[PDB]
Amino acid sequence: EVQLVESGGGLVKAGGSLRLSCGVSNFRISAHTMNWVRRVPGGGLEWVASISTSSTYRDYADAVKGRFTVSRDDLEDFVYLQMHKMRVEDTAIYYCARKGSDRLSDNDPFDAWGPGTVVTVSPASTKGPSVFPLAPSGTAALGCLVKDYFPEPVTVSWNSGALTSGVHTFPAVLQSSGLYSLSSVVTVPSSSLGTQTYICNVNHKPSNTKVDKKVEPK
Amino acid sequence: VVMTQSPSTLSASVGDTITITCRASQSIETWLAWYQQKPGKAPKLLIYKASTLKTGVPSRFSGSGSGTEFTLTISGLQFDDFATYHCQHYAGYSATFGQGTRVEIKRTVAAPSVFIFPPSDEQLKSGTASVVCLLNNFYPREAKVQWKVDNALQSGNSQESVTEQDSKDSTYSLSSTLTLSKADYEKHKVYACEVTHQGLSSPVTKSFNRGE
Ligand SMILES: OC[C@H]1O[C@H](O[C@H]2[C@@H](O)[C@H](O)[C@@H](CO)O[C@@H]2O)[C@@H](O)[C@@H](O)[C@@H]1O
Repeated sequence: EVQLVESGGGLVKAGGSLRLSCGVSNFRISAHTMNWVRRVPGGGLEWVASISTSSTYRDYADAVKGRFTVSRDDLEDFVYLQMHKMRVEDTAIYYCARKGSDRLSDNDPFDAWGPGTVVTVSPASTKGPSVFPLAPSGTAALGCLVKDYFPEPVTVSWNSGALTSGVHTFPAVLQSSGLYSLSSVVTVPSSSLGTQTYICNVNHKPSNTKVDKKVEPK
Repeated sequence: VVMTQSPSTLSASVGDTITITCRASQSIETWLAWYQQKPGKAPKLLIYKASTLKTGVPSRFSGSGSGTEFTLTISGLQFDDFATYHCQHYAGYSATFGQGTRVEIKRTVAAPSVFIFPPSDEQLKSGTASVVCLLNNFYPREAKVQWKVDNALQSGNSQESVTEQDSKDSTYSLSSTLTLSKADYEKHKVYACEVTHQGLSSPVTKSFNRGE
């Protein structure tokens, strides 16, 4: 089957540069107009740029005009998106998509897409999280607050994986400071609060930080 | 051209007939496509030229309309159809998309279980206090969390995060975090989270007094 692979995603400082690439499997790009699309955190789609066959026409969205450059290499079957003067608002999943149909016409839909690459534009630097307990007051709850870290992601386990039932790790929230924050919670019986031990295990691979935090009533 | 999709969220059960509308700001003839997308996955083309079904797509998917009004109908929704659907106006060298419609699994109304968490003494030394409110295993997704500090309503100092619909029980969980400076936190005594949801006949307020 036809496959498209985006690469080159990652972290960029606000005002920096990054080049995305899109490669393929089981087809040649030469007869296809190729496009870049991005999924904004909402999560709708936004057309970014298009490059026609032979690089004759290059069209860009108003939000990216003059800052983004689309290019293609038909011999090797690669499409590029060179991004300059990157803004925090360029943070998104970027997809490469082929314009096509069973029989090629002057105006076809996007018949094949890649799975996307995450692009995160931020003035922040690698920062390990602070790990605070969420202490309990029939059924009770306890947790861990994982705050002021960068970049995403962070892993959270309870009692080294022994406690999985009733576990909820929330999606991270972007704070005004440009650092992420997340909570992980577990529902447990009120009677077990003084008897059972509850330990949250936090892992942040980018800063090589592993934290074990015991959660007890205050 | 501006594409507007309605509704933004659609609740449904297996076997239901559902409809998604796309309205264009100006006439686009039949230059419209519909895509399906699952979280963290590539979009998939379903229908193009407003009503042509892509080869391989199940016949329960149908597209209709022209000019400024378009509809995507799923006749007999199947388990694999719970996803986000996007409409697109496509031209020779550009395209525009609607905002997307998420189709979610319908289940019986379930009230949230509510818990409040005070900030830790350890956090106060950092100069900030985070008060957390947890709303556990509820349905539908709509819920209102109101923060009260000394019986006064808070605004703009809280952020919410919601889990994806649970694969086992089709419920949602939500965390609401109220962030205050150490000075503002220590200035007040009673901290409360007041929750309202369809599953409740009375509002649920969880509270604590700083310093117990
Ligand atoms: O973007 C327009 C068009 O570009 C590509 O097709 C080109 C060419 O390869 C085709 O043979 C002719 C046939 O009409 O059209 C273009 O010149 C494809 O990307 C096509 O899907 C797209 O609509």
